[PDB]
Amino acid sequence: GIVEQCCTSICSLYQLENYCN
Amino acid sequence: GIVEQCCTSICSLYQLENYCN
Amino acid sequence: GIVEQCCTSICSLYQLENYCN
Amino acid sequence: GIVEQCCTSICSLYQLENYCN
Amino acid sequence: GIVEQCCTSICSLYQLENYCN
Amino acid sequence: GIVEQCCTSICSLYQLENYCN
Amino acid sequence: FVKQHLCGSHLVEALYLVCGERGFFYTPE
Amino acid sequence: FVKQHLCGSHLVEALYLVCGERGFFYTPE
Amino acid sequence: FVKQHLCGSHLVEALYLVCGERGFFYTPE
Amino acid sequence: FVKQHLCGSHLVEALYLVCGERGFFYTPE
Amino acid sequence: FVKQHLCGSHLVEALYLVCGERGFFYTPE
Amino acid sequence: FVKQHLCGSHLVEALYLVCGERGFFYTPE
Ligand SMILES: [Zn+2]
Ligand SMILES: [Zn+2]
Repeated sequence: GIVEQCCTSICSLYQLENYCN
Repeated sequence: GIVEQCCTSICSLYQLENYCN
Repeated sequence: GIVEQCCTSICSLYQLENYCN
Repeated sequence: GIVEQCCTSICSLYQLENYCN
Repeated sequence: GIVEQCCTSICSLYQLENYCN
Repeated sequence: GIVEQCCTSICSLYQLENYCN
Repeated sequence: FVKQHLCGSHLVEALYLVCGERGFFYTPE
Repeated sequence: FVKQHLCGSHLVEALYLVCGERGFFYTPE
Repeated sequence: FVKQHLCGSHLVEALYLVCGERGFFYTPE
Repeated sequence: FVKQHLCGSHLVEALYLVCGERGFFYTPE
Repeated sequence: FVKQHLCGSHLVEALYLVCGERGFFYTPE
Repeated sequence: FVKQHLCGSHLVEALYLVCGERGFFYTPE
């Protein structure tokens, strides 16, 4: 998932928006 | 400037982009 | 909630465990 | 000591309590 | 102490050196 | 430059003073 | 463990230290 | 924005910047 | 993206998250 | 709590969360 | 080097930057 | 002071400690 992606690959701030409450 | 825009007022990551090279 | 318990009041790392999955 | 342990191995928050004043 | 010197008053990295081992 | 130096080698706080406004 | 005021970024950093790979939910106010 | 390479606590700080006091979920798999 | 108060260290950390290898300038007041 | 893997400044932040304004000693060997 | 208000977590982070492997003592109030 | 090994956001935090509200430039090459 995103936690793994951002650490082993790269991720975007637009993906992190999906984890807001 | 950036303090009035983002610290004393509020800003999001879009206004921050204004201070990128 | 968590802000009243730990930010406006004080809490230790034990109360934080309440918000772990 | 603890500084080395926590970085090359793992350490616990119960060990860090020992370094409080 | 260090809070009065650097938090409530202001200090630079030179006064911080006073609290190095 | 300094950003690369401090990450691949070591740098000093006296070098970072050069980047103040 | 000391009781202290933990707010904003510092509060979710604390949640990361205590929960880690368990995950957490930060749902203020 | 630039793409991100965020490990450990650095991703929780980035989620705080994106979501703030909306709240968020930190959900390792 | 939430609008929030970003100050001091946390504001330049945010500039690092959004600008990264582009660089930035932090020129307050 | 989860076990910790803390290097550099991250262990000083964890000691601040455990000890706070009690104070602490950061003592590399 | 600028003189500034350094408090709490940010003050011990500063002590880590200036003292590093020397170690330090954080003994407030 | 100790010499520094600072990568990523850690160098921006160190520039904030050295320069503060003087401001600074973060300028990767
Ligand atoms: Zn780090
Ligand atoms: Zn802070």
